[PDB]
Amino acid sequence: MTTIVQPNDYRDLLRMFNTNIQGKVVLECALVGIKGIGRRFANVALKKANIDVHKRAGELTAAEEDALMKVLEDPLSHGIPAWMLNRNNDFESGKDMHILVNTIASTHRADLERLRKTRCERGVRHHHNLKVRGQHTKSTGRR
Amino acid sequence: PEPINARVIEVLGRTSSRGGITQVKVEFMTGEKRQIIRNVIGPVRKDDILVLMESEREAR
Amino acid sequence: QVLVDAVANSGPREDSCRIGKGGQVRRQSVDVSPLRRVNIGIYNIATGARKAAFRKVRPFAECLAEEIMNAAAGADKSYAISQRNSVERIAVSNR
Amino acid sequence: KVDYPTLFADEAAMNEALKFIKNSKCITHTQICERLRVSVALAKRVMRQLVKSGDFAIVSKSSRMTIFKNMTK
RNA sequence: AGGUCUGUGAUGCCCUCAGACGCCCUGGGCCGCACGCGCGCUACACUGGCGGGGCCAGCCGGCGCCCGCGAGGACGCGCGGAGCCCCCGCCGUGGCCGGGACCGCGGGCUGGAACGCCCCCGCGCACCAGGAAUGUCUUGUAGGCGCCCGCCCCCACCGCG
RNA sequence: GGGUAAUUGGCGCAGUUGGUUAGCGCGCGGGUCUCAUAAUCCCGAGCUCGUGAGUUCGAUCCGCACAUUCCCCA
Repeated sequence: MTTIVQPNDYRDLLRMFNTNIQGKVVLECALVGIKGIGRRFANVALKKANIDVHKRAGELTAAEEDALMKVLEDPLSHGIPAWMLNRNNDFESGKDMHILVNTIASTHRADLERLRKTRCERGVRHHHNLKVRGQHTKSTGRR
Repeated sequence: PEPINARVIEVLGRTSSRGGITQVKVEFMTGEKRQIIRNVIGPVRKDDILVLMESEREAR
Repeated sequence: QVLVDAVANSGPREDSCRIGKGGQVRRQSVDVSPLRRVNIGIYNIATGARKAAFRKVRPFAECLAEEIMNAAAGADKSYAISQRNSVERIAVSNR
Repeated sequence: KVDYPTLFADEAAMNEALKFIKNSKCITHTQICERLRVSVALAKRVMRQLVKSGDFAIVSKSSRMTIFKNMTK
């Protein structure tokens, strides 16, 4: 705070993970524009990285920008727990990771394939587009 | 043309058109003391000071 | 003082009602009692402020003050004066 | 639709906003937002600076709204 | 000729009565979904949302200690009350930090048995005050805010208060 | 060919160097279904050029389509 004037290095629009970010928003709500990052996971990531959180994202010097990347590929080392992650107990390697953009779409596609060849109830339903949980159809939910 | 303000001295009942209007007798305290009759909406009472845009209209 | 001046300058002095029947509007111009006048003035002040501050950045209080000042000045920029004039004309048309 | 910045791009602060406000008798965060087309937060910060300097003074205060008076005349 | 023979050791006349319409067990279903409409709930934001703190009810009423982010759990005793609101800050008109449907990993409770109910991370649908049409209301009233009982192994957007 | 008159908003119509003009008509609103009422908002090379003037649908002039009357040796 007490940042009135644009710093000499202010960067009007940030690009990261193929997504673009604006420099008028506060930092922890701009990262929410990434797919895989929310409010809770962001406050935790930055804090570990010794970054201010009530700062406009345009004053984010690249030195603080890189250390942030280093913490989103190896987060478990950096002290973050495992109940705070997107993917706990993967179906194959049994480990735990956090999956960002691009990874999510590929990952979501392969499960359905797993569901399809295995011949479950959910897989057959997904392919005619019905409710998967037990939430009732018939009433409401009509054009 | 210039509205004048009249005083009430007698109310003589409502109308049958849903009972919203009330007939009212008034007097020009400006000096003329003309006791006429008009039609008024809303709650009225004796000694009220109506404001009139016409010095020459009637009702009955 | 400003507030009383507004409540005075706001408030109709004439209105139209249905009494002439005849299968149509047959509206008749009438006069308006003071109590109704003050009630309507207050209502119009509040309503005009409310309509401005909705989905606008500015707050309710500034809208309130602006409406009060303009109505007290007799200016027709306000909502209250405009409604007063509207009613007066649709009435005098029916007198 | 409309967009406004959150951070002043350098000389902009003083070449107008400071000048403009100093020629106002009364002021609030929202007025100044709508006047020179900047977000409200910057208004908060600036007015803090100014009450520190001394040009303006508080007449009414509250979390929802505070209003100032120009003590420079 | 309103409803109730599906509340009853209330019942007339019919039908079923040893491959049973009796009684008991195992599964499934009453919930399935191109569609029309009835009572409700949540919102459309600044007269606001988030974070921290202060504080008062009534029908009435149960608590300590230790684990766990939490929901919950192990032990042990008889003891006990909230939301709106108010104060300080952040956001700054952007389908945005408004709104929280749908979906993908995971942790628990009830129970003989989850298809049921709770919690955590991520994804983040319609919706800008609503056409022809229509309902309710006069003082602690409307409206707004929450809290208890009923049915109940678990569960309240319902109902009585 | 000669004379006369006129061409306007989606509609006929009055308006003529300083209103884009009146009605009709557009839809959203109010007014016990909500129309005849009223309120409000919308609809433009005013046929086409030039001429002077602070300023022409608007005064003169150029040409085209429409209507009435009148004229005629390649």
